[PDB]
Order: sequence, then C-alpha cells, then structure tokens
Amino acid sequence: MWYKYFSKQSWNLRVWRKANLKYNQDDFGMTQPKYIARFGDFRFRLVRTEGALRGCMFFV
Amino acid sequence: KRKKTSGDLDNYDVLFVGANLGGICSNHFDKDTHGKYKCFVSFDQPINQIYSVRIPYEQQRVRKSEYIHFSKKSINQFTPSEMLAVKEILPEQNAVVLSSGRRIGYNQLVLATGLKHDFSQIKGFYEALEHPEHPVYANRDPETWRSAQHKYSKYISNFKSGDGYFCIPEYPYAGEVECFNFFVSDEVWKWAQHHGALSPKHTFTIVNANEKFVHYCDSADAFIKERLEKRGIRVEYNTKLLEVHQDGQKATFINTKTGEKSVRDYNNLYSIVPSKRQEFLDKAGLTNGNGLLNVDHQTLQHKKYKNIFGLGDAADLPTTKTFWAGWYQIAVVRNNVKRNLQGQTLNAHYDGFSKVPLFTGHQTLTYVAHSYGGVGNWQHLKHNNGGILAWMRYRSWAKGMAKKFQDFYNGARLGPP
Ligand SMILES: CCCCCCCCCCCCCCCCCC(=O)OC[C@H](COP(=O)([O-])OCC(O)COP(=O)([O-])OC[C@@H](COC(=O)CCCCCCCCCCCCCCCCC)OC(=O)CCCCCCCCCCCCCCCCC)OC(=O)CCCCCCCCCCCCCCCCC
Ligand SMILES: NC(=O)c1ccc[n+]([C@@H]2O[C@H](COP(=O)([O-])OP(=O)(O)OC[C@H]3O[C@@H](n4cnc5c(N)ncnc54)[C@H](O)[C@@H]3O)[C@@H](O)[C@H]2O)c1
Repeated sequence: MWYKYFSKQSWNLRVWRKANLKYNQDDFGMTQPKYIARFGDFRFRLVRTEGALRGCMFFV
Repeated sequence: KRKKTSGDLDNYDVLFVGANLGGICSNHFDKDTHGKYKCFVSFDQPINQIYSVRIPYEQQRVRKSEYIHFSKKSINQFTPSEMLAVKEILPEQNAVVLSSGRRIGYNQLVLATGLKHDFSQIKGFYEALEHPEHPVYANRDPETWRSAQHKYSKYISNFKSGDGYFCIPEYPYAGEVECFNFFVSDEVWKWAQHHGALSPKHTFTIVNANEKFVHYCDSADAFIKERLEKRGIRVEYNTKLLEVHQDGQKATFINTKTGEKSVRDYNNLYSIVPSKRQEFLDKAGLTNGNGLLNVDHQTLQHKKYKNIFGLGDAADLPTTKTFWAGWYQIAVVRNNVKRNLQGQTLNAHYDGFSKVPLFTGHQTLTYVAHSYGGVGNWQHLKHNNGGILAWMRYRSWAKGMAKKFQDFYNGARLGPP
C-alpha cells in the first residue's frame, strides 16, 4: 500500500531527464519569441530546451 | 493658456462618433482650425487594438502594451469625451440621443462607428476563444485576458496535428488583408513537417464564406489565389463557420450557396471575427443594402443630410477598408467639415487609396496598394516572391510600426503626407 502513503504534493513537477516538463517555455526564455526562423526552430527542436543548448554552446 | 472645452452642453457644432478614426480626425481637425470650434466625441469601447500589427503581434515582435491602446488616448485633452454609445440619431432634427438618454445637438456629424464585431454570430465561439487551452483562435483578443495570457501566439506553434481551419466571415468584415496569416503559418508549418513536429496526416483548408479574398482589388485577389495554389493550400468558398462545439471539438460549417451544413472535427481553428450592421443606422435611414453608410465616393459626404459625413469601415467605398485608407479619409473629412462650417464649397476629393501589407512569408511581405478603380501604384504587389527587399520592408513594419501608433493617437506624427 505504498501509494496510500504517497504524497501527491510532489506532483507540482514532472521531472524527466533532470528537466521539469511543466515549464512555460512559450512565455519565458529563448524559446519565447515566436518569430524564430528555420535554423533556430530546428535547433530548439533537437534539444527541446534552452538550458541544454546553452550548456553545450558553453564548451563549443 | 487655453481652457478645456466643456462636455456638459446641450449642443455642439461638430460631433465625432468613434475613437479609432473618429479621434484622430478630431485631433487633426482642431489643430487645423486652432480650436475655433467645440466638438464632442462619443465612443463605445474603452480599448482600441492595433489590428494593423496583428500578425507581428502573433509572432511576438510586438509587446502587448504596444498592441493595446485606450480610446481616451486618441482624443486630445481640449475636447471632452464619454464612453456611451448612441441609442438613436435624428438627422432631420440635427440631434443625437445617447444610450443614457440625453439629447445632444450638432451642426456637423462625423460617423466613424466602423464594423462592430459580433461574437454571437457563431455559437460558443467566444467562450472557446477565451479558454486558455482550447485550440480555437480568433483575430482579436478578449478583454478578460490579463497581461500574462499569450494564447494568441500559440496558433501557429501548437499545431502538432489534426484538422486546421481558417474561417473568413461574410463580407463586409474588418481586417480583410491585414489579418491574413495563412501565408506565414504555411511556411512555419512546412518546417514542422520536415523534422516531424507536425504530423504527416494533418489537414489545413481556408473556409471562405465569400467568393473572393479581396473584393475591391482584383489584382491582389488574383495574386492570393495564385499563390495559394502554388503553396498547395486548399480553399472552400461559399462556406461560413456557424457553430463551435467546445466539448468534442466539432465545427458546424454551412455552404451558403446550396444551404447545406456539415459537421467537421477540428484541432486548430482560426476565424476572423464577423461584423454586424448596427440597427440604429438603418432606423435613421443612413445605410444602404449591406448596412454601410451611403456617402459620396469623392467628398465622403452623405447623399442626403449634407451635414452628416462618414469614414473608415462604416462607409461604403469601393476600396479596401484598411487603416492607411483612413489616413486619407480624415484629411478629406476634416476639410469638408471645415468648409460646411463656413458654407464654402468642397474641394477635397478622396481618390480611394488604401495600403495594407500582405505577409507572404515568415519574415517577408508585399504591399497591397490600389486606387478606387482597383489600379495599383508602384508598390502594388512588388517584391512578392521574397528576398532582401521584401525582408527589409517586413522589419520596418514589424519592429517599427507599433511604436508609431503612440504618436498617431497623441498627435506627434500625422499621416504619411
Ligand atoms: C569574416 C572573417 C572570417 C574569419 C574566419 C572566421 C572562421 C570562419 C570558419 C568558421 C565559420 C564560423 C562558425 C560559426 C558557428 C559556430 C557554432 C555556433 O555558434 O552555432 C551556430 C551559430 C548560430 O548563430 P545564432 O546566434 O544562433 O543566430 C542568431 C539567431 O539564433 C538566429 O535566429 P533565426 O534563425 O530565427 O533568424 C536568423 C535570420 C534569418 O536568416 C536566414 O533565414 C537566412 C538563411 C538563408 C540560407 C540560404 C542557404 C543558401 C545555401 C547556399 C547557397 C545555395 C547554392 C548557391 C550555388 C552558387 C553556385 C556557385 O533572421 C534575422 O533577422 C537576422 C538578424 C539580422 C541580420 C544580422 C546580420 C549581422 C551581419 C553583420 C555583418 C554585416 C556584413 C555585411 C557584409 C556583406 C558582404 C560581405 O552560427 C554563427 O555563429 C554564425 C557566425 C556568427 C559569428 C558572429 C561574430 C562575427 C560578427 C559578424 C561579422 C561582422 C563583420 C566583421 C568583418 C567586418 C569587416 C569586413
Ligand atoms: N481586423 C479588425 O477586426 C479591425 C477592427 C477595427 C479596426 N480595424 C482597423 O482599423 C481601421 C479603422 O478602424 P475603424 O475606426 O473604421 O473601426 P473601429 O471599430 O476601430 O472604430 C469604431 C469606434 O466607434 C465606436 N462605436 C461603434 N459603435 C458605436 C455606437 N453605436 N455608438 C458610439 N460609438 C460606437 C467604437 O467604440 C469605436 O471607438 C480599419 O480600416 C482596420 O484597418 C480592424
């Protein structure tokens, strides 16, 4: 009965690969501007997040 | 120095009905006459959205503060104003009664009521637009949204799959070319089909109630249908959106040609808000046919009741109801009204010029400019296939036009000439 003692207040986040899926990336961050062109759209399509993209460009 | 004119009067000499184009005309009227006349303005809505930058607004090249403007800002401080719509108009008596019930007299009447939006023409459409998650999108934002609601910009982004419909209401409707975003979405949705963001089994069709896209300019209307075929977009004419079911995402369309209605599943619905003819303009015997003002095409003066004028969208003029058309309609109204206050003749003629950008790509556009006879100028349909020339003209309208409407309402910058 482990679910009986599970606390649903941890449902505030949906953590997957160290990233919160309920993150409003359409209103905050580099992904907010909708006027991005084909290159910037395909780049965000690959990484799905700005935090992962910025981390890789740091070393590149 | 100058004292503000009073609003608690029984009659005036000039009366402007409207704030979008009725306010800019009054601001240009007083500055030309140096405040020799006491005029009153009576609008209906407190907020004037800048639909001329609607597409750059959906692309979030324009902040919500630069797209939302109050009606009081268009009107100057010397003239009084009141947010009360007119209940009835008596042209034979030269007086106007408001919704409150106070009769106000006038000597000259300038009607700038335009085309009033009616969300009730489509059942359940407004409630599906105000919903922050439903995929029903429209041409204007509801007034119940806060500054943190950006659903308007998710029409093109959140189109992962499903059936998409772009609905055009029955003419006359507001925002004919300035709200045509099916060319910018096609280029973005082409990218989504390349890397799998958009499902390969998706449908997008343009549901147009009218027979043509641009009624008074066949040069631009032929270009649109020619480009829609080259892009691959499917169009269905004589069909208008009738009902939106928010529960199962059902959209009731009806073919006005054959009177046949159907039910279609949708996943991304965009519709230009349909207009509605105001009944009091018919009870006073000012409109004709469709419900637009019956005025002279040259001087913008009404056929009868020579003391009554009309401009903007409410006027029945064989041209595209744009905003730049209103730049050349306020110069004629403020002139002819000045001539009737002095009994002189009317030497101001309106040639029917109207200019509206047509966004042909995500970052490119071309200008739709034409005269009364549908003939275009040197700018008409130029650099229409994209390029550096089309890209530079896009950035000047997307990033540098919304900041200009602040001066238009204040009075710092006048029209193009
Ligand atoms: C020069 C010396 C060189 C020395 C050696 C250098 C080493 C060279 C080898 C290595 C190459 C560099 C590698 C860089 C990549 C590194 C990895 C990386 O960082 O990620 C990729 C990275 C991504 O960049 P980004 O920041 O993400 O892009 C911005 C947005 O994210 C993107 O947002 P978007 O995608 O949504 O939209 C982008 C764009 C939309 O863009 C597009 O859509 C266009 C795409 C068109 C694609 C067409 C494809 C065509 C295919 C080929 C042709 C077809 C075949 C032809 C066949 C012909 C047959 C022969 O929209 C815009 O509105 C653009 C903004 C306005 C334009 C700004 C331009 C600034 C230019 C300033 C200089 C002006 C000089 C003019 C002089 C002209 C004459 C020389 O790419 C780059 O870094 C590009 C290099 C930029 C370096 C900047 C530092 C230098 C500053 C510029 C030079 C200034 C002048 C200096 C000289 C002055 C005296 C002469
Ligand atoms: N895309 C759209 O839906 C849309 C809507 C409005 C304006 N526009 C753009 O703006 C241009 C000019 O706009 P416009 O001024 O002709 O229309 P408008 O709707 O912007 O102006 C009408 C004004 O009159 C007032 N009004 C309406 N009915 C009234 C009544 N009974 N009593 C008192 N006031 C009343 C309104 O409050 C408003 O201030 C248009 O050519 C178009 O380009 C677009």
